[PDB]
Amino acid sequence: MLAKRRGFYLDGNEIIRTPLLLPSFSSKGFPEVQEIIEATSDVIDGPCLISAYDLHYGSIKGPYDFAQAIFIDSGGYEASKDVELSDLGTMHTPAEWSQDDFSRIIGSWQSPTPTVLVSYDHPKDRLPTRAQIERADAMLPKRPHTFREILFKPERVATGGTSEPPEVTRVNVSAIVDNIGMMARFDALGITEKEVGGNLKERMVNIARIRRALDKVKLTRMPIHVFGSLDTVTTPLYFLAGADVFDGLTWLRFAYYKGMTIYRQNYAAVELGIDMKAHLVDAKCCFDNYRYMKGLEGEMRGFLKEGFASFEHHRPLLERACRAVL
Amino acid sequence: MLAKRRGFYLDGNEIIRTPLLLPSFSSKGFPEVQEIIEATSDVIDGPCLISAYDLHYGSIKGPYDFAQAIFIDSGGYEASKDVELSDLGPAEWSQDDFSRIIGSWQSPTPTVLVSYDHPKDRLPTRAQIERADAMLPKRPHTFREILFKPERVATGGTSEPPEVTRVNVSAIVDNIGMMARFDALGITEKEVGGNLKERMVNIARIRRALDKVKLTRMPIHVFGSLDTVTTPLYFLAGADVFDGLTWLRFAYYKGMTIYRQNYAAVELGIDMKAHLVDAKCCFDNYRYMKGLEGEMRGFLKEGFASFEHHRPLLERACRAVLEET
Amino acid sequence: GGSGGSFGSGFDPRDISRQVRDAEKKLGDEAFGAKIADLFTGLLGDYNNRDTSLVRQRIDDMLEGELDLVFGGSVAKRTYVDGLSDVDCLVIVNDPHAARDLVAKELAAKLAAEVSAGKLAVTVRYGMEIQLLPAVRTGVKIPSARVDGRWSEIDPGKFQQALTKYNKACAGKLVPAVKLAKAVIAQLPDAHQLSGYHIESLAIDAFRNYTGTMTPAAMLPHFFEHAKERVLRPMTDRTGQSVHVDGYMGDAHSDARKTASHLLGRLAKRMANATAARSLPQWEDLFG
Amino acid sequence: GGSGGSFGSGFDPRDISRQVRDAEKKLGDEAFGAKIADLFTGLLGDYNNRDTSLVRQRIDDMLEGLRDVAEGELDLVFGGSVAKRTYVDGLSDVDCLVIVNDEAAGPHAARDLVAKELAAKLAGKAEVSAGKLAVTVRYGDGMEIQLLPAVRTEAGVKIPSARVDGRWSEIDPGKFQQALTKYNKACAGKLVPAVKLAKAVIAQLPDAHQLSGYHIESLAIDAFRNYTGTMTPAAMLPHFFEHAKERVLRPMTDRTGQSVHVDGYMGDAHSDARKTASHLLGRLAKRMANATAARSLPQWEDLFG
Ligand SMILES: *SCCNC(=O)CCNC(=O)[C@H](O)C(C)(C)COP(=O)(O)OP(=O)(O)OC[C@H]1O[C@@H](n2cnc3c(N)ncnc32)[C@H](O)[C@@H]1OP(=O)(O)O
Ligand SMILES: *SCCNC(=O)CCNC(=O)[C@H](O)C(C)(C)COP(=O)(O)OP(=O)(O)OC[C@H]1O[C@@H](n2cnc3c(N)ncnc32)[C@H](O)[C@@H]1OP(=O)(O)O
Repeated sequence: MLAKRRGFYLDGNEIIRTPLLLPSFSSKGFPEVQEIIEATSDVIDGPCLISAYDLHYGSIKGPYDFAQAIFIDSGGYEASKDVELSDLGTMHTPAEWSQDDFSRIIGSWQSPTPTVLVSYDHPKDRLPTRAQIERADAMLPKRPHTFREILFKPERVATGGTSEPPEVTRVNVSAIVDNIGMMARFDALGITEKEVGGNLKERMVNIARIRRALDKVKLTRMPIHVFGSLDTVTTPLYFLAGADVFDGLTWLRFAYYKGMTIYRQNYAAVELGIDMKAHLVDAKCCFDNYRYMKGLEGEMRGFLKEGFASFEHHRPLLERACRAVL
Repeated sequence: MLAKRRGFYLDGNEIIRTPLLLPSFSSKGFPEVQEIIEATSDVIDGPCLISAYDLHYGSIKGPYDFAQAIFIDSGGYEASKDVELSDLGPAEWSQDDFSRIIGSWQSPTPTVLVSYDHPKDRLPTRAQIERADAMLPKRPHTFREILFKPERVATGGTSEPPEVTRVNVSAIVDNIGMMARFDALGITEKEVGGNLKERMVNIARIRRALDKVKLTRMPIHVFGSLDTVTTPLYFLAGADVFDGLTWLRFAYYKGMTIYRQNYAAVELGIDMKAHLVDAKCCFDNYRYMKGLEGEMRGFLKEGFASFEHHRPLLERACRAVLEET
Repeated sequence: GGSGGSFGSGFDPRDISRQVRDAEKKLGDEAFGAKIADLFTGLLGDYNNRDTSLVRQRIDDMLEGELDLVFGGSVAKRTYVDGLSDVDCLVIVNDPHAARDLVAKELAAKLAAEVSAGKLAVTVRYGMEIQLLPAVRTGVKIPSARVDGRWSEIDPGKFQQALTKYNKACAGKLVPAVKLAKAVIAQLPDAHQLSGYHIESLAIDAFRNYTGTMTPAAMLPHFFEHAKERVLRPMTDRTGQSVHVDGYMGDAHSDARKTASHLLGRLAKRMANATAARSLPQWEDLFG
Repeated sequence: GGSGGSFGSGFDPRDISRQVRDAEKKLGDEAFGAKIADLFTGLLGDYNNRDTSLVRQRIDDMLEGLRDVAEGELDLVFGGSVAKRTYVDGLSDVDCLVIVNDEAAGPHAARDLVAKELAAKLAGKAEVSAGKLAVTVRYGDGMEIQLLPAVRTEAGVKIPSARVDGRWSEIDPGKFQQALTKYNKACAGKLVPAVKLAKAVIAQLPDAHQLSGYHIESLAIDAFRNYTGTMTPAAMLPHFFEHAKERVLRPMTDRTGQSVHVDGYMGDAHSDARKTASHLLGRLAKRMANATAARSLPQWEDLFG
C-alpha cells in the first residue's frame, strides 16, 4: 500500500513519526510572526517548521523548545516572490539569501530537541536534479540530533517571459526516480506541492512514482515531505498517494471546519459566536486549527488500521481518487 | 422587519434593485484585473463595481457596457494599506484626480458614484456629508452614494483609537436627515464594528434612523462584505448592497466560503486543467452570488425558508440585534 | 512555492472564457433538463393545443390569405399581437386604421360571435380568439407594428414566405420560440424598443443555418445570442440589402441598436447562467 | 477596508493566549464529559472494585507465623492496576510495608528474605515472586498483593530506592506514608488513582522518562495541597502535569522549605535532567488541554494506550 507509517530514524528507533502535519511559521505575509509563535506555543506540543531566512533576519526569536521537533526550512520560500497554492494575496520583496547566510544559520543551530535541516534553494540558484543531490549532501551537515532532508526544485531558472516552460515550473520526476538510489544519503525527500504537478491528479501520480521508486531501493520507511500542502482535502489525498510530511501556512490564513478549509470570518460566525471579542478571534482560529491538524493527523494514522472509516470527511472522494490514481 | 426591498430610484421608479450582491474588481492584489474583467464579462449580467483609482492609472480598460450598472468606487481602497476582513495577504490619489475621473465618466448604463476617501484625508462626520454633497456631481443617469469613514487619521503607534478604526455611528444617526441629499449610504464592514454582533446592531441603528426620516427605501452599502454568511446577516440587520473581492480569492460552496483548491477537488474534479480553474471559480462564484441574492430577495416573501444554508444561525442573530433596538 | 498562478496561465482571457463555457455547455443534468422541458410545455400548452383546424374553418365560415398562417395563440401568458407570428390570417380589402375599423363591423354581420378591434389585429372571440390582420391592395401593404397610422413598408409576400417556410424548416418551432422571446422581453423593466416585425425578422436570420436541437429550451437562447449581434446592423436577407423593418433603429451601430443589443445580451447571459447553475426558478422568472 | 487586524491588537500575545485558553476551560460539553467519565471509570475499574478487605486479611494471614517479617504501621492497600499498567515503582503501588529488623546486607537481601519465607509459608496457597522493588503474592483468584520490603535501623525505617535498587532511599517512610494517605483521604481517595493514571500516561511515552515513582508521588502531594478544582480524574490528572512541569525544575521540599530527599537523583535546580522532564510533562499537559478543548475522546484514549 502507498500509505505507511514512516519517519526519521536514529539507530533504528523512530524519532519523528509520520504521517505528520507540520504547522509552519514564516515572515512572508505575516509581519507579526513572532507574536504568533509566542501565542501558539502554549498549544503546540508536536513538531513545527521555521525558516532559516527568518532566523537570519530576526523575524523570529524563539524560544523554540516548546515543540517536539523543529524543521529548519532553508529559506527558499521567503527568498521567493513565488507562492504556494494556498496563498490568497501578497503585497513580498525578498532580501538577499546567499548560501553562506544559510550555512551560518544551520551551522550554529543548537537545540535540545530533534532538528530536521532542509537543503538550500533559491529561485535564481537552480541545478540539474542529480547536482541538487550532490549539493544537499555537501551543505547539510551530518551532525548529532540533526536529520537531513533534500527539497527537490526545478532545474531551470525563470526566463522572465510571458510564459514559463515546465523546466521552470515543475521538478523532473523522471530524474528523481533515476537517481532514487542516492536518497539513502538523506533522511527525507522533499517536493513542493505546486511544482510536483499541475493539478491534483498529476500531483498524486508523481508522488506515487517517487514512493514506488523509494520502496524499490529499500527505502520503504523514508518520508516524503510535500511543502505547502496543509489543508483538509489535498493533504489526506497526498498521504494516500505515498507522502508522509505536510506543512503550510494555511492554518494561519484559513479555518479548518467540518472537512473544509474556509474563510475565517465565516468560521467565527458559525462556530465561535457573533459576539466573540475581536482581539481573540485570530488566536482562537490558530489554536483550533492546530488541534484540527492533530485530529486530521490521527485520521491518517488510523487509516492504516481502520481503513477509510478513519476519515471523518470526504470519504467517497478519498476512495475514488485512491482507486483512479493507483 | 429590518429587511426590505430597496434600491436606487429615478422619478419613483426602481432603477437598481436591492438586495444586490456586487462583484468587485480591483488592482490591489490582482495585477491582471483587466484580464479578469474581460473573462467574467461573458457571465456578468448584473451590476459590478470598479475603482476610479484603477481608471486613472489604467489598471482597468473595459469596455464596461456588459454590466447592468456600474458602481464607481472612489479609490479609497486602492489608496490604502488598510484591508478588509476578507483579505488574506499605494500611489498618490488626490481629490482632483478623483474629480476628473468621475467628471469625464460616460456610460450608457446607470452609474453610482461613491464619495471620495483617503486614509490621510478624513473629516468629522458632518464634514464628510458636506464634502460628498459638493464633490459628487448632480447629473442625469448618475446616482450619488456617500461612504462614511472614520473621523481621525491613524496615529502610527502600536494601537489605534476607535476614532481611527470605527465610523461614528452616533454622528451618522444624528445627521441622518442630511441623507436625503444622497441616493445611498455606505459603510465599510471592518469600520462599522469590531465583531459580527456589533456590525449588525450598528447597521440596524442606521436603518432605524433612516426609517425615521422616511428614507425607508434608501440602500445601505456594506463595502467589503461579500460571502455566504456575513452578507445575509447584514441584510437581515438592515443592509442592502454588498460588494467585495472575496469572489476572486475564494470559492462559494454549500453555504461556505472555502479554499479554491479544495473546491476544485470536491466539485470541479481532480483532473481539471489548471489554466481553467481560476476562471471557472469566478464564473461559478458569480452564479452563486445570484442564487444567494435570490435567496435574500425571497426572504421578504417566504421567510427563512428562502435560505438553503445556515438557517439556525441567521435566525438567532437576527433576533438578538432586533430586540436590542 | 513555484512559478505560476496567472489568471489565464498566459492565455487570452476570452479564450479561457470560451474553454470554460464550452465545457459547461457540453455536460448536462437529466433532472434539470426535464424540469425545463416541463416548464416550456406548459408555457406552450395553449399554442400547441390550439384547434387550428377549427380556426381555419371558422375563418372560412366567416369569409382568407394566400399563405396559410394560423400563427395566432397565446404563449407564456402573453396576450399581445404585434407581428405575423401572432396572427391567424391577413384579411385583404380591395381598393390603415380605416381598414381595421371596416373589417371589424363586417364580421359582426356574418355572425352575432364577438368582434373586437385592437392596436394591430381584429380579434374574433367565440367561447377561442382568432387574430386577423387587415390589409389593402396598391403588391400588398400591411399595417406598421409601431405607429397606428402607417404601413410597415415591408413586402408582406416576402415576410410570409420566410416565416412559414422557416417555421416549417424548424418543425413548427420558430413561431413558438419568437412568442417566448417576446414574453421574455416584455418582462424586462427596461423600455422594449424592437417591433414585432423586426423581432420575427431577427429570428428568421437567427435560425437560418441552425443545426442545434429543435426544442424551445435550446432555440430560445440561440435567438438572443444571435440577435445581440444582428440588431447592430440593418436587417437584410442573403442577396437583398433592405427589408424595411429596422430603419427606425437608425444607422448601423447606433445608440438605439446598442441599447437593444445590451438588453438582448443580458437575456442571453441570464439564460446561459440559469442553465449552467441548473436553476429552474431563474428560468421561471424570465417568463414572469 | 479599515485600520485593524493585527494578531494581538497591541496586546501581549501570551495574555491573548491566556484569555482564549481561560474561555475554553470554562465551557464544557456534557456529551464529551460523559464519554470522558466513562473512560476513567473503566481505567479505574479494577482499582475501585478491588476486594480490599480480602487484601487485609491475606496480609495478616501471610505474616502471622514469621517473626522476622512484620506489617507496617500506616494502612496503604494502594495496590491494584489502573489503565492496564502492571508496574510497582512507589508507595502508591504497594499494599503494605513489610518491616524486617536484621541493613548492611542491602535492600535485595531483605526482599529475597521476605520472598523466601513467604513462598515456603504460602506454598500451595499463593505464588510469591520478587520484583524490581516489591514482592508480589499472587493467589488463585488472581489477586496480587504488593509488599514493599523495609528494614528497621537506629535511624528509623528505610524503604528501597526506586532507581538505585542496591541501596536504601533517603526518604522517611513515616512522613511519606502519612502525606500520601492524608492527602488521598482529604482528596476523596482520588489522589492515588490520579498518580497511577499519570504514571500510566508517562509509560506510554516513547521518550526516556527519568522520574521515579517516589518523586511522582511527591510531585502530586505538592500539586494537590492547594487544589480547588473538581474532584474528578478528568480535572485532577491535567493539574498534576501542569503543576509538575514547573515543580520538577526545583528540588522537592515540604511546606516549610525542608528537603524530603526524593529529588536528589535529578541533580541541582534547573539542571538538564529537570528541563528534559519539564518538557515531557509539559507536552502531556498540552495534549490533555488540546484533547479536552477539541472534545477528542480518541486523543484522550491514546494518552493511556
Ligand atoms: S430552425 C432550423 C432549420 N433552419 C435552417 O436554416 C435549416 C435549413 N433548411 C431550410 O429549408 C431553411 O428554411 C433554409 C434553406 C435556410 C431556407 O432558406 P431560403 O432559401 O428559404 O431563404 P432566403 O432568405 O434565401 O430566401 C427566402 C425568402 O424569404 C423571404 N425572406 C428571407 N429572409 C427574410 C426576412 N428576414 N424577413 C422577411 N422575409 C424574408 C424572401 O422572400 C426570401 O427570398 P429572398 O431571395 O431572400 O428575397
Ligand atoms: S484532593 C484536592 C483537594 N485538596 C486537598 O488537599 C483537600 C483538603 N486538604 C487540605 O487542606 C490539605 O491537603 C492539608 C490537609 C492541609 C495537607 O496539609 P498539611 O499541613 O496537613 O500537610 P503537609 O503536607 O504540609 O505536611 C505533612 C507532611 O507531609 C510531608 N510532605 C509534604 N510535602 C511532601 C512531598 N512533596 N513529598 C513527600 N512528603 C511531603 C512532610 O514531610 C510533612 O511531614 P512533616 O513532619 O510536617 O515534615
